[PDB]
Amino acid sequence: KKMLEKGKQWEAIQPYFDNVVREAKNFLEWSPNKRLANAVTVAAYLTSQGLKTNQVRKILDMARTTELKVKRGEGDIKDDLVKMRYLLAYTVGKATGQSKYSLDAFHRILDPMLEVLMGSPKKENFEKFYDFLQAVVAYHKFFGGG
Amino acid sequence: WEAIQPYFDNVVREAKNFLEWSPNKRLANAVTVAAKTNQVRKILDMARTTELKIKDDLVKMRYLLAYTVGKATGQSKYSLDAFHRILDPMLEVLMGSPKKENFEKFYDFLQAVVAYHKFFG
Amino acid sequence: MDRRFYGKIVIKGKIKAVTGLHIGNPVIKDPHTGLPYIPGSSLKGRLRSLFEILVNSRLGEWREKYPSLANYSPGSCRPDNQENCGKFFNRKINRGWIHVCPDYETALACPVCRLFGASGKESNFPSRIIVRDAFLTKEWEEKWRAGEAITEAKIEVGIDRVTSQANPRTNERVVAGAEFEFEIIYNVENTTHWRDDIKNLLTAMALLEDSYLGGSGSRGYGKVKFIFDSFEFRPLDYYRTGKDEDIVSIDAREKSVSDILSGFDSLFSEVEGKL
Amino acid sequence: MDRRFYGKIVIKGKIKAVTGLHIGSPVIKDPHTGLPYIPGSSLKGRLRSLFEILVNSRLGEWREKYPSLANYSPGSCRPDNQENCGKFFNRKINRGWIHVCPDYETALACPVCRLFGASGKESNFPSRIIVRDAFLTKEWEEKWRAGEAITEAKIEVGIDRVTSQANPRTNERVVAGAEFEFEIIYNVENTTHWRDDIKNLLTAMALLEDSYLGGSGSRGYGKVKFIFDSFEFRPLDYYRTGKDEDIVSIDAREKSVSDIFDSLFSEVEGKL
Amino acid sequence: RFYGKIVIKGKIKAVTGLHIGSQDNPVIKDPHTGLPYIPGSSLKGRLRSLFEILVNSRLGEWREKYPSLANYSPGSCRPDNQENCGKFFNRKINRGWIHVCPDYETALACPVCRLFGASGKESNFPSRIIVRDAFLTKEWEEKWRAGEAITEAKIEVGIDRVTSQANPRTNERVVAGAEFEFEIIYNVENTTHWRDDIKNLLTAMALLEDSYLGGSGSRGYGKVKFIFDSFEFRPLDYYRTGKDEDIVSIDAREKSVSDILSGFDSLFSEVEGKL
Amino acid sequence: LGVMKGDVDRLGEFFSSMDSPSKLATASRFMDYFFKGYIGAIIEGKFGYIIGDVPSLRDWPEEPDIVVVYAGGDAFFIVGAWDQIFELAFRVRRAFNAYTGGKLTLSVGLGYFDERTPIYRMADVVSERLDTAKDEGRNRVFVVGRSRPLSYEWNHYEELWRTYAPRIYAGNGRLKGKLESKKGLLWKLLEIRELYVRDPNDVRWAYLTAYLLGRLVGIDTKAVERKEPQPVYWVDGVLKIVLMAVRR
Amino acid sequence: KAKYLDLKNFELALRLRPFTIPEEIPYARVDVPRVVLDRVTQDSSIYFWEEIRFREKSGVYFLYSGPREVFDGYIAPAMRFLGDTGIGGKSTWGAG
RNA sequence: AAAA
RNA sequence: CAAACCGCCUCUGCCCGCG
RNA sequence: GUGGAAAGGCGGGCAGAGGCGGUUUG
Ligand SMILES: [Zn+2]
Ligand SMILES: [Zn+2]
Ligand SMILES: [Zn+2]
Repeated sequence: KKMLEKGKQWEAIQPYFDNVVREAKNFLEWSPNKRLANAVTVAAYLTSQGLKTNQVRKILDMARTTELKVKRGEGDIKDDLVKMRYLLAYTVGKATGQSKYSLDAFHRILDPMLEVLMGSPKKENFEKFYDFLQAVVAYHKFFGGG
Repeated sequence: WEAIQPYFDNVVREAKNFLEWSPNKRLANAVTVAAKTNQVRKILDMARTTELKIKDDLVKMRYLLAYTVGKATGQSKYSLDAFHRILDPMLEVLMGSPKKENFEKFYDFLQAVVAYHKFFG
Repeated sequence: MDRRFYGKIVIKGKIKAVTGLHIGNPVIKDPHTGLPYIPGSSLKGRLRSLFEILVNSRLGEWREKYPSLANYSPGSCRPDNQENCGKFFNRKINRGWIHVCPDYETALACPVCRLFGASGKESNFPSRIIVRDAFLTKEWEEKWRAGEAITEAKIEVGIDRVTSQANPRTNERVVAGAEFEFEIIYNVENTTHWRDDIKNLLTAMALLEDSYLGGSGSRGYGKVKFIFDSFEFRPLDYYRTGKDEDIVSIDAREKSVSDILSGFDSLFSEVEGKL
Repeated sequence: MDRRFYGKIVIKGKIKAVTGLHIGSPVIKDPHTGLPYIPGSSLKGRLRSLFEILVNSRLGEWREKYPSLANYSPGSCRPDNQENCGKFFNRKINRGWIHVCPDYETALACPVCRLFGASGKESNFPSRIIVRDAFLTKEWEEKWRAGEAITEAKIEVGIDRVTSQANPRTNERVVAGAEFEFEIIYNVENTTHWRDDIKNLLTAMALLEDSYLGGSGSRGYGKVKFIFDSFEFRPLDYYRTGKDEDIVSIDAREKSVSDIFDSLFSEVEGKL
Repeated sequence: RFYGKIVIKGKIKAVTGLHIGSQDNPVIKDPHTGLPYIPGSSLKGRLRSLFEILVNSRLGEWREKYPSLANYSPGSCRPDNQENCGKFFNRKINRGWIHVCPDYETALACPVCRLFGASGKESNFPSRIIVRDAFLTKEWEEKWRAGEAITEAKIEVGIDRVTSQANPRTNERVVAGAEFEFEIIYNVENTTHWRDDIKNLLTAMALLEDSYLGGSGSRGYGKVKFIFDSFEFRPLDYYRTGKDEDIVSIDAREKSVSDILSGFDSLFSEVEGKL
Repeated sequence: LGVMKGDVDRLGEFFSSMDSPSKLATASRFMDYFFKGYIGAIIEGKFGYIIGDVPSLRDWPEEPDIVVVYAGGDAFFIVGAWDQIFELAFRVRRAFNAYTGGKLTLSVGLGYFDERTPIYRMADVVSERLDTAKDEGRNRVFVVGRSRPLSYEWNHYEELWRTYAPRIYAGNGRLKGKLESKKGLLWKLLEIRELYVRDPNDVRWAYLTAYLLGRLVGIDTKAVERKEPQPVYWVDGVLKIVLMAVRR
Repeated sequence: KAKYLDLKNFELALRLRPFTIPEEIPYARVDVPRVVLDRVTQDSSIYFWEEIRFREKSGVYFLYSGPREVFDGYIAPAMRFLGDTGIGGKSTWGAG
């Protein structure tokens, strides 16, 4: 559906957008094609709104640090998982604007996939959020937003 | 919301030293504190100077913290009652301690207050 | 064709920013030592954009002296969409227009793209000056150990024109008098015309001290003023003996207008003797 | 014809990124430790590229000291697309021009090619220096382990000359002051000319120390400094007995223009 | 005859990236799994080349220890295109010139061909080492099963000396820090030659510490590093009866320079008592 | 150097069905005369009304450079200019479909060798790739060497080349407009093709293609109805020819 | 066409019974390119070399009949000797 | 070896 | 208590030599 | 009493040229 993201796709791709998202209130929801299948529809109706794109890469660098700590970097891979929660809303706690409604389709999917990691595996239980974190960015570039 | 103000009061009674909690109770108290902005910039900019560099800086930071209620009078005493309450226990222990540890928890709490302040009003 | 090497004229000194400066509301700073710095790209781009203006609006006094300016005319390719026409600013970067000669041996005669360098599709004239990132001087290292204000937070209000409403915000800008330490190396590739490039670069420095550097500047964010320590020459024979066999121009007090002043040919005469 | 071997002068030390240091790939990083590094390709090809132009300028003034410089005359072979003619820059790589001598007996007397080696058809000269990859030092492994930033993301812009319309981009560069540990091995294949090769390598090091290394460079992204540790000799009998029979030059606090010379290398002269 | 087989075991550490190639340039890999490996021929011939150059330096100084180096002059036979005219690198295989001796009884006294083997005509002295093929240590198969990259892809470029034109190529290099597991089996055929053969083999290994191993070595692709585990003597009686008679020297933390002098008077005192 | 072997499949079943010598003699002569005679007339450049659209890298020359080593009862062995052999394999298939009524098929193993290579190995690569393209399906073509967790059908490749090729390849060794100076887009897609052989089960190869075309893209259970391989796997032998015949 | 039958199938086919061929060969005939470099100019010359490269658990075996003192005095010492000097081929490259 |  | 934009483009991307 | 013996896929090649974090707000 390359022609979807039409102008009413915000009023079309929010049929069940947050229900199954809140049903994925842990990280390891479903290893299958449901990850990519959810990750397309998440970015499918962000694109009709603004979604200022390049305010994400601090989480990318932080996941790189935690991934170096997967590669025998540090034994404590707990503090950087909490530092994302320290920076979870500071962005919408800094300045607002036109693309805030897409942030309404971004903040509701944070705490389902962010309150999990206190008693989690540090190396494991992490790759599926790590895949949803990139497939949304990827298909959002592919629909034409960046 | 009288139960939350008692919850914040009991958590500040449990907020003893600068090593407050291992778990999210730092963030869980930051949510309850975040539930102004230009009056915190005098300490949020003071939070910058504790990273690049010493002994008198803690005394100056405590004076700037007391300066918040030490500048504004009138009806700004009930809403600013907890501002002296949670933070300063997490600074009195830091006198006889190295500057490389035991402060980052206070740093993360002090800025997770502000990090959830504008979102949660 | 035929790139050569004769020496490296080295221009050291300081930049005494007389008025508070803001490159950047966070000023971009060195991540390792905390302190701000003047970048090298930020100085080179401001010297180039304050010199393409000198060239473009005066195409009479230069085109006999620099050939291959006969392909241009005072203007810009902003209205139309051609990359190569009679308008001067011929390259679109991605949304802005900047003069770059698209050939090697037109840039070898151009007075802009023969000193500041040029791009190209398989043509690519590389530069002749290199501009290095100016950190502070050590007399601001010693002023930073005293815990002093290397910057300041200025508050510049925005007044509503209808409702008479204020809307203040904070800029964060380097303190006045903060004296950064520059380094500009001209790379002598031809002994015929380096008078042109060095007088041309000092012209750019005079038009920079006339103008501002970084930030808005219309509101005061510039006022850049160079203070020279030592022009040098460093011939080829320096890089083979390593001695003190390098020609040193001594202008420890003089000014950028005074160095370009009658006496350029008097101070550089040892460089003229060595070529 | 006649490759010999007397020993191997080893140069060790540190490379000081006095300004930021860009070598693109995002700066390169080795895949295992994750830290950035400097390759030896990026460094040999920048000592070479400077000593090239140094020879090209003095191309007529040496041809009684270095023969087979008589067979060149300065410039490129681009205005007449031939391989080996009177011009100095006589090899096409893909579309660009580079001086490599085409034979063994020609390149044995080239000053560039007896030190950085050559190639060719029906003859081949191999190098005498080995330029190894330069990883971060022992201090900066741990400055990385202590949590510091080892790289930065710098943001630049491009301003329209007429309307001041600005167009940003992001570079990613090693932070200033970062220090990498290098090694350069000159393989003493002839005891007649090792002084000239060590002195030409120091000429290339000095020209690199006034120019940049990688990246934009004309905009400040270079500025490498060479902090010397040890010239060593390792003669032909170090490798057989194993005993510490190698001659060391004491230069732990000197400049690359301060080595360049008779006082330092006197025992290496006497050991021949 | 035959008196036992000395087995040298240990590890190789690719301190810098290791590149060998498989005819945008791949490295050579096991056709079934897909992991890289260091060939035995690529290691053996590099050792032989290093020791050839070392011997060619010393054709005047070893004529009394090793005879039949008196039949050779230091040089090469490429200009005067007659094989074994009298220079050292006397045999031409296809287009290159190697020193390989032409007989048995001249190669029993030449220290290269006594160890590495000669070919001749009607004669054929076979080698006396077996450089066993080198595969990744099981730690680095476990890192291969953790999804970690075991090779990289390094992009290099060639650059015009006047116009700075990029001309890029890619090479596939093994990740620096890798570990391989080598074995070198020396055949004790004559009990006089053993000291000198193992000393020459360790000399050839120690020239390889300061040289490289395959690929663009002077651009920084070698830096191999030998980390010994143990030697074994494996006597003649061991292959007869199959008990544990073999002397195991232990040198677990020793380099090849710490092994040539430290252990050769000491860690081989037990083996000289059994010959 | 393009070395094509390849013969008629299951022909012994066809000759074991003739029920007189007068019928066998006709069938054997026609199958003989296709390879003896009507294969050189192809390489001259005839019969284009019947052949028509083929995967071709260049306009067919007047005097092509192809050497027929053998062409006999059912088989051949043909060498030549390695990217005129490519058009000739599909052109001979399209003419053998027409010479028969469609009833018989042929396999082709292909090899692209460096010009100065021993001939036992140059023959045992192609003779092995013919058994590989023959024991799979007996209507196949081994287009190019390929990695997998290998051959193609004829009509499968000629349906691919209608689609994937004319959007990236202009003609005579030149790519399309503005996909020039994007040659690295064509090789790195074969990187994204090679995260599929490393694991066909991981779905990471879809968003990476969507990212790289943003800077093939989606999966279908039509492949996963019976676990046949995805469409990112059927692009090696279509991109790889265009890369080998544009500037490598 | 098939060359090697499995032990179970082979005992089938000795009695002229229907049998199955294995669907996998335990090795690969690969030819590695090697090179010969002269010591002065590093000027190369390729030849190719064929070898039998085995899989992870795969290998080769043979069978022995006859008495046990011949196996115990001759073939079993011969196999411990030839483990460290191979069976044919470039056994100084660690092949056999 | 599917009549090379 | 910061209002608004711009958040990468331009060019090459394996060759010469052994069979 | 081994289809064997001997044989470094390697020499040379800078991820580079060009680009003000900037325009307006007492
Ligand atoms: Zn110009
Ligand atoms: Zn040369
Ligand atoms: Zn010999």
